[PDB]
Amino acid sequence: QKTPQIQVYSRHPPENGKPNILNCYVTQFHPPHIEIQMLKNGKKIPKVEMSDMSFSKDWSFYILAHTEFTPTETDTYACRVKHASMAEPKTVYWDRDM
Amino acid sequence: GPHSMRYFETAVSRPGLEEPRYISVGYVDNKEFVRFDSDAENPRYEPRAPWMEQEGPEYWERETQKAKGQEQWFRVSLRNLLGYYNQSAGGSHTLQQMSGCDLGSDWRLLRGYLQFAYEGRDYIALNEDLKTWTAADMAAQITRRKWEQSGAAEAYKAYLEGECVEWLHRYLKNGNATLLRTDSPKAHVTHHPRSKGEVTLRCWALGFYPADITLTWQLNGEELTQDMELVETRPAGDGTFQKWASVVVPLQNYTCRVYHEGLPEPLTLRWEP
Amino acid sequence: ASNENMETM
Repeated sequence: QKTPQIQVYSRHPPENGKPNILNCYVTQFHPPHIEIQMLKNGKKIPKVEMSDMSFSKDWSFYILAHTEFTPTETDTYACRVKHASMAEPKTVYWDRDM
Repeated sequence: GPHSMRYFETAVSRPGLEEPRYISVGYVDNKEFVRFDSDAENPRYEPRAPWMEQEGPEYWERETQKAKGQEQWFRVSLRNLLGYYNQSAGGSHTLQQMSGCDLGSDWRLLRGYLQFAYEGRDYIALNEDLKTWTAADMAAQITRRKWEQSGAAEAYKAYLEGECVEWLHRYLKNGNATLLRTDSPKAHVTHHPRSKGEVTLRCWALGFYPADITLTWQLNGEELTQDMELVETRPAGDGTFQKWASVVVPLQNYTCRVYHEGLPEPLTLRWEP
Repeated sequence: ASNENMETM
């Protein structure tokens, strides 16, 4: 087992009111079985696209999850990951400056 | 090796079922060009690169027929690995395979690869000589012995030196301009206040291809190793990549250097108003 | 073109 690394970030530089893509890049995990959820204000986003199953030269898996979003000043975004390697899910918040 | 071809294959055992989930992904110079997935509505090898679309229905039928044999191979090998490791059917297990070839500067075989992993760890790999094996631990010795005793490596050697080199030559011809293709990064510097008498300056690199890049920081022309924080290269999801590097610095007089194979020359950047 | 494995593990 390898614990998943997560990066949460927009496809394009964010601008309040401009449609964009919010990404959740999950890497360095083994076994391939993973549960990825993207959240807005602590609520599950239903429309989340997953990239197909791929693995790196070190045998660990990676997957890009993304959703369409229009950033605002107040809305919060997060990505929550459930994996066998972790006792509890790991949540990463989107920071517009990262 | 300047050019390469690999097949990344995974079999995940499904508890309750006789059949595991099988996924095979082909790469040319680390760019995905074909894919098979037994979980599909119509399980078949499919083009994953535009330049592959020129291949006829006899090609896909043949490749799909191979994936069917691989599916059975991994199904049995998974069953046998339970014995070597004293595991039960009730759980899920992962068998992975990476194989293919590297071509030299002369386009001839540089070396062939054949590696196996069980549960995310090295299990057995074919040596560069293409006749001897490296077993990872004691359990892997049972397979190594069964493979030496059957002379299994010969059959792999032939694919690696023949078909592998042959098809790689074809795919490089058919794939022409997309292999050498590049995208220059679009660099910008953001300003964020950190504490008292300090600021964080972030240098972004966006919209670049391939993923290889180098971002650095300088103060009066001098390099900063440990005192600089960065993110790992991440896909934008549009085919391009992103990366950033930041320095926590006390309140211009700070430069950033962007290095990408797509640039006519390196890029040097600094804070705006 | 992919390869077909020989002897099982």
